[PDB]
Amino acid sequence: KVVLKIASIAPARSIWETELKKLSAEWSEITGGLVSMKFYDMSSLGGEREGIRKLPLDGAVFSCLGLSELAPDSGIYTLSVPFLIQNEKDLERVLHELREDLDRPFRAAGFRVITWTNAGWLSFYTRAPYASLGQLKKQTIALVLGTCFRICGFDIKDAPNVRLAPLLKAGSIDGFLSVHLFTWATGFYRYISYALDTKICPAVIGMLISDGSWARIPSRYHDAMLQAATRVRQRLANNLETLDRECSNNIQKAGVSIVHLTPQEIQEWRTEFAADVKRIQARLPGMLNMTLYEKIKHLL
Amino acid sequence: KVVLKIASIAPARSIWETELKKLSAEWSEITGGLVSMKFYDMSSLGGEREGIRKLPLDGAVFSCLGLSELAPDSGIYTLSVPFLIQNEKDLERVLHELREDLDRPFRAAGFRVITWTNAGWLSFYTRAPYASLGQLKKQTIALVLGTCFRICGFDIKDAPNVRLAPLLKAGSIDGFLSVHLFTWATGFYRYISYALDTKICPAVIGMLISDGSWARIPSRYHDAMLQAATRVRQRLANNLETLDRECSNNIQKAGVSIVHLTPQEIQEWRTEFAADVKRIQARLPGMLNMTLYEKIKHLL
Amino acid sequence: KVVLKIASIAPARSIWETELKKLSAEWSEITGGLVSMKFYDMSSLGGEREGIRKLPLDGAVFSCLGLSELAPDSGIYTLSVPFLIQNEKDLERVLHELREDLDRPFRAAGFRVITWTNAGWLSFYTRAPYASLGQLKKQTIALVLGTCFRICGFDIKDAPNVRLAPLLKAGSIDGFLSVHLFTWATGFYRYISYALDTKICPAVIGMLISDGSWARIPSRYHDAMLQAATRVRQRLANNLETLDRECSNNIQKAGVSIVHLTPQEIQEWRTEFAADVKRIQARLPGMLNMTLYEKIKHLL
Amino acid sequence: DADFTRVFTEEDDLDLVAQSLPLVLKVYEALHLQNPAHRGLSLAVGRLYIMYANAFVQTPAQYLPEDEFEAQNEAYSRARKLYLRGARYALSSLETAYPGFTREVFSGDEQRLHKVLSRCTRVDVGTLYWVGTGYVAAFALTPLGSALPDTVHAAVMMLERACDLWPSYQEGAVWNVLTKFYAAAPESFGGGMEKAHTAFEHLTRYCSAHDPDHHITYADALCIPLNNRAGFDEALDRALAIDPESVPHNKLLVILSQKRARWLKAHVQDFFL
Amino acid sequence: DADFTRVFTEEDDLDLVAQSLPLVLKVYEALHLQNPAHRGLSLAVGRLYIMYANAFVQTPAQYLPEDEFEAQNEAYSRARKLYLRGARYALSSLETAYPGFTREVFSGDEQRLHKVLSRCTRVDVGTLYWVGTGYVAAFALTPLGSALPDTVHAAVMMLERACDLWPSYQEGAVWNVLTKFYAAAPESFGGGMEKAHTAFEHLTRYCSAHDPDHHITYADALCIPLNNRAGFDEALDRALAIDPESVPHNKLLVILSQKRARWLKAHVQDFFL
Amino acid sequence: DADFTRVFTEEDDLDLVAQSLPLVLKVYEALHLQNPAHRGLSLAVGRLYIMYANAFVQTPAQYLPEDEFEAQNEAYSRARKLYLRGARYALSSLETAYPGFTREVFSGDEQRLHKVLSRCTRVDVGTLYWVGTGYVAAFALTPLGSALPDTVHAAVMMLERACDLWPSYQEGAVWNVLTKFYAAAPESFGGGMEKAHTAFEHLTRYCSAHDPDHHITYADALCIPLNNRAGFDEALDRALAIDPESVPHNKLLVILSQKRARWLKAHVQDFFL
Repeated sequence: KVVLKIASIAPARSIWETELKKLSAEWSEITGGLVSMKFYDMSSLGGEREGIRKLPLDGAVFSCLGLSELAPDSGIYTLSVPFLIQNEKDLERVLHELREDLDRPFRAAGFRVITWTNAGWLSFYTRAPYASLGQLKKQTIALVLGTCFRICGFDIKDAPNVRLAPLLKAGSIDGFLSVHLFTWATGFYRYISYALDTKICPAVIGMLISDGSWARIPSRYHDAMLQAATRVRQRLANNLETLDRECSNNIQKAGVSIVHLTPQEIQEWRTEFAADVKRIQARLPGMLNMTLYEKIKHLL
Repeated sequence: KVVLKIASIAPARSIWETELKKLSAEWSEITGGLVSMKFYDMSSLGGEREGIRKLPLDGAVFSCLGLSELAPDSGIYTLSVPFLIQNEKDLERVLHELREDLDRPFRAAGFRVITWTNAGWLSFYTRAPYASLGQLKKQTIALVLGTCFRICGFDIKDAPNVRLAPLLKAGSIDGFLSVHLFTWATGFYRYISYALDTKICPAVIGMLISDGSWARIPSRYHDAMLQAATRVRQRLANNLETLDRECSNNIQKAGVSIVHLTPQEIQEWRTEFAADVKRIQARLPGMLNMTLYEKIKHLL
Repeated sequence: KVVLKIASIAPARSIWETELKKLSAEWSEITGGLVSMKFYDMSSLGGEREGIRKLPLDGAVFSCLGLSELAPDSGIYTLSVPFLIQNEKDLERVLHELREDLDRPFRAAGFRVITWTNAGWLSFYTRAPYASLGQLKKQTIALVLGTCFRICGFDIKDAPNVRLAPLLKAGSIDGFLSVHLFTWATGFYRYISYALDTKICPAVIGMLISDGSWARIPSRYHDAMLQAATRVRQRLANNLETLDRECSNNIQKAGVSIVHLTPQEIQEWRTEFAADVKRIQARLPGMLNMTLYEKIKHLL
Repeated sequence: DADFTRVFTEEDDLDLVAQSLPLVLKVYEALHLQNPAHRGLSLAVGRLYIMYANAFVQTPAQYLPEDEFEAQNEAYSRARKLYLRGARYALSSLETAYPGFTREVFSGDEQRLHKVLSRCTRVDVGTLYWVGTGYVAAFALTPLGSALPDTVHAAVMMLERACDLWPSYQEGAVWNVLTKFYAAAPESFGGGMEKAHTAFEHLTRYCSAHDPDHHITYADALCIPLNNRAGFDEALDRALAIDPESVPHNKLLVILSQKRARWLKAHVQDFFL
Repeated sequence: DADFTRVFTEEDDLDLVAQSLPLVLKVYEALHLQNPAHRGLSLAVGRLYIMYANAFVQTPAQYLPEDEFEAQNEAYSRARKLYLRGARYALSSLETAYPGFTREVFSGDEQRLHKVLSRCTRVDVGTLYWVGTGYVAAFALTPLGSALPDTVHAAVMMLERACDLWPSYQEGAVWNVLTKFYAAAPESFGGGMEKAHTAFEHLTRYCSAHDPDHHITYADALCIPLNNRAGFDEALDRALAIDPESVPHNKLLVILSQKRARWLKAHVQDFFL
Repeated sequence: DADFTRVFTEEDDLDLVAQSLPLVLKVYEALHLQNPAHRGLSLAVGRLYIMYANAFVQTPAQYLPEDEFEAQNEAYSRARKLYLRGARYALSSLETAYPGFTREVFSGDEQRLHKVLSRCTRVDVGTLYWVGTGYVAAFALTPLGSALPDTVHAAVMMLERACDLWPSYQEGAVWNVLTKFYAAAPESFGGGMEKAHTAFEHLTRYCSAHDPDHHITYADALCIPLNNRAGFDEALDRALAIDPESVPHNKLLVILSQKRARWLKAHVQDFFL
């Protein structure tokens, strides 16, 4: 009987796109075929924001663009504080032990969180190298999330995904901020000599279903169902590691020097980043949950 | 575990034959495969009457021949009063809003009615045309149901399905009473110059299952089950319209003039028919339910 | 969720091997796919005894070698008292009406008996013929179960399945004790001129599942489940008759004289066997259940 | 070639035959379109299409579970279409011999129909059989109201013609088809049980003792509708008694037929009581 | 042969075609390995592999239930591999005419790429189309990150070259493929909606009125992503309006295409709202 | 032809091979019935039947879910029959060279058996292998009690003969088959683990480093029954380590074999503990 429309932000041939089906079929069978998921594309319905007003469609997969669009009270963008969550394991612990705090803001918008996961680890892809974070901050790097980095002292240009190549070839950009799969799969690696391999922070997503539609689901099924969404989260975080190493080696075989930070440097960057954290808190409180912030540092 | 034998009166390649399976598979799956329907042919077991004494076999699909064979208290033949129910929509309303009155007589014979539906709309297929119902009544037309028409002033010969052609070619019949699918599919249209397209009355059927066998079915399933039998009823009444227009156009392409009555004429026939209704009530009360009769006129 | 490991003593292409799957699939579907059976070979895990200490693996199919290995209190070998159970029907009655007494000893070892069945009917395959049981007892016949026959006055050599041929060709054996499928399928019939067709006693097996693992199974399912294991038992006992007649006719077509005992002789052997029964009771009490013994004679 | 048809007809593996045949038809068909006038070819490709619809399209579908009935209906429709195509192929060999044949036989004028059939010889019998058979097979898979009564009548007249020219033809095979037809049609459609039994009697004069089909035909075209389980059961036992290894030719069709008898016996419960 | 390709292209039975073709490819392939230099052969086997992946590998998989998605993924992977193989076959006809072609076109040097394409004539257009098409089909079945952006770009440049030499080619077919590509790629991958519409306009200049494909292409490459149900619905009605019996050539592909339109209409609910 | 066998053996698509082969066997078979005396043909069709039963009949069935076991049993029976047919085909090439061969080898007289095998030369080895192999494959799919112990013994004696004439034959392939046989038979059936290991040692002298089979054979004919998971796991890793693109010949059989290793690894839980 029950069929759910999830507007999906997952890419065409991506592992997310595949994982979302593996879940939909994993659920269907668990409900005995009664309940399932039909995916709709967010570009098609007018973008992440236009998707919001359609909650017609009961459920969504969101990046922090829309995830913090319906819960300004959301901590969220807190997780992408630089060097806060610096590796795949640390991210697991944080989505696991910390679920309820991440969740609650969204029941304040009237949604149940199905599961959390990662779109990728931000990296810098640059024409020149850098001795320190500061020097890197001098470079004009192109990329919501961007306005934050600007604060930390990152010179940033806000540009469409297209104009990147022209702007590089023009010397109007020294590089850009992105994930490995993007810079590989687009061929944009061709225009860049250096890629940071040291993870900065996760880009978190994002699956929500409407409180009402989550009602049509019989009490019985909720548990193993939601344990299926967490199975998924874990599979991805693994596969994503594999895919990122692949994308790195392909970037490297292609002649790009791969930048690696030493623990020395990593602590040096952590500190310079923690100082900016104070600064953001002033220049916007709503984009950081300070108790979520600290509870994460506690956790490791 | 449970398997039901339904003696079926549905024709070889007919939509009924197909619809009865679509239901049997629709039920089976709904019961999770526990309960289903195996169809048996009523010619094979000795006809509609011989099928009765076998209620061994628990269930049946019946025309008013057998349907009024086990419930002489049945209204039934009431629905085929001429011009009473004159179109497909009116028949729906009557099988729907009126279910319980149609049903009850058969729980007095110890059966539950699964669903009602139509074998077709009686029409006249005639060698000559007619200005009025009366003139038509003069013609010797060949066809239980027949003895009633005789009353209304219809000259009727009771003849096997075979001898129709010979009798036409012999001038011993001016035409015959039937449904469009019969007169088309048999080629009998070849022997006739005129076909009435204006519907007279439905030939109703007829699906019953034994009260006992309907017991083996768990309480849980009865509802969506019986809502499946009503889904079927509706599909047919649609498909039957399509099939009848097809059969009409094929009859017409084949050179038969298609007779259409004007609303003027239709009311003229209604009246002449209502007068006969009084007459039947005297010459047999058991073949008309007078409160079912009137309740239908009420309804439209 | 639930998957059971049954160490199986059933032969490679045998009917048992096939029947054990027909049951595993019969159960699976009955549980709706939740519970099933994965079979493991007892040779592979170190024999019938080594399998015992693995009850890791929860369940087993056992001959009286292991069946009486974990319930020395078992009657068991009682069923193979010669001429006690002399035909396939009598064996059914005894596994059926007598279930609880056969069973109980194994709940004293902490197991539930799924079902009982037969590996075959012991026969003698011999180079020379015999006028009486006594004369046969003189012959050196090769074969746990063997030590018992020795008591009755059977000259017995305990030899591996290999050395049979050499020992026959050497005149160090006059014949051997076995089942028809063995003597046919091995070609060992070639070395023998006479095969007893008159059944002596069944070789009983043997399926047990651990009390704990039988817990993971929901109360709901146990019944129709255990009625499936009894369906199996019955199918085999039939098929085994067919297979044995086949094996006999093939043995006979191959030139071996088939020995048949007359009822006269059969009673003569019964008596000589009953006398030995007293003798065993002394030379080991634990290998015969005397109340199970007598309750069987009662039964027929 | 004779030894090529042998690897098919004397085959015991139905999957193998089914996987190999489609291309063989495609070839014979391509050939036929090169040589529209070659009569043995026209007939050969038509015969193949028909035999294939039966064995590898209709038959397998009949063994589908009663809830797969939608899949089963597609298949019936597929097979109906193959029967018609194979029937037009065969008929086009008649049109090659007797130009204007098709237009007469499908006229709807009984005289024109019979005249044109009157000019047919013992040489045409195999062709008449395959065309008649192909249409009748199609008609049996055709939704009520979708047939053309004249087309059916024509097809049946072709078979009756065949019987007239060569009654004993192919160990009685024309009667077999005719028996199924008369038993499944009303006394008002040109069928009946009297006709059906009459055709069956003839069939038993000419049919082989190694052929399972006529037993099966007896069981399910006669015994079922007359509700005779006994006759039904005994006939199938007769059909199943035949050893495929012991038959001279057409092992495949024997094997196919016995597969059906087995099935019919399994389901006797659904045809009787 | 011409009448041999006819029994396939003018066929209405998809199963039949699917069961017969594999051997036909195997033969054409074995032939090609005998004659690596024969250009018409190289292209012919490549074209067959591509058309087969589409119709009998990818297409059927698209009709799988959304829980059969693992089976559906294997199939997509199977089809991706057949597309590549058929594309290398076709490309090897270009390598026969223009030795060093492959090494240039796949250089990753835009100039080398364009130079080598500049030396192509109207005689190469069919070859360019099939290779370009084969790679683009593959790319569409290729896991994100597994493609090589230069390979895609090369393939697309081949199609754009074809358009330049022979815009009207095969009733517009190069535009059809191009339209699907531009609409499914980001303005950053060499695609876009503006390009896509432009290619479609051209397609409608050259395309046949009996061809369902361009309607279907319009429905699902344009109307869906732009969330136009109306356009989507009307286009499919246009596609389904065409009578397969009435088309001059390529009945099979019409039938295939209408099967898809039917399906698309059934599921409109999943693409809109 | 050599380039024709190439499009099959060097193929990576199992479905394609499976859809194309049946007709190829049908042809080779029809040919063989034309030329019963042609020995290379007799052997060629027999070899094909055997290889086909294995890859496309038995193998796929082994991958069926444990409740599909009825379907799996039919398939095993199908494959058993194809193995026997292919074995009689190959044996009939021996009967052509040595009239009276069959009657001797199947006599049941050990001397007659060995005499007749004694007259065999290095020229017969491939034939001995295929026949021996075909029967042993059949026996493994044969219901207990349905075999004939002499037939098996004969088949095994043929393989042992082959080893004697040409130990290194086909990179050791006779030992491979022998190893599976000895390990699966009782010390009372002419088998054993000692024999099995001995045959395997020989196999490893002659076998290729690019062949996955011998690793797989080691895993599941030796390691399982001896309950060695380690050996089982390491061997399969070895089998899966081989690159199919890097092998000189028989890509298809490598791909087939790796499909099996993957499966074996997935199910290790069912063979151990």
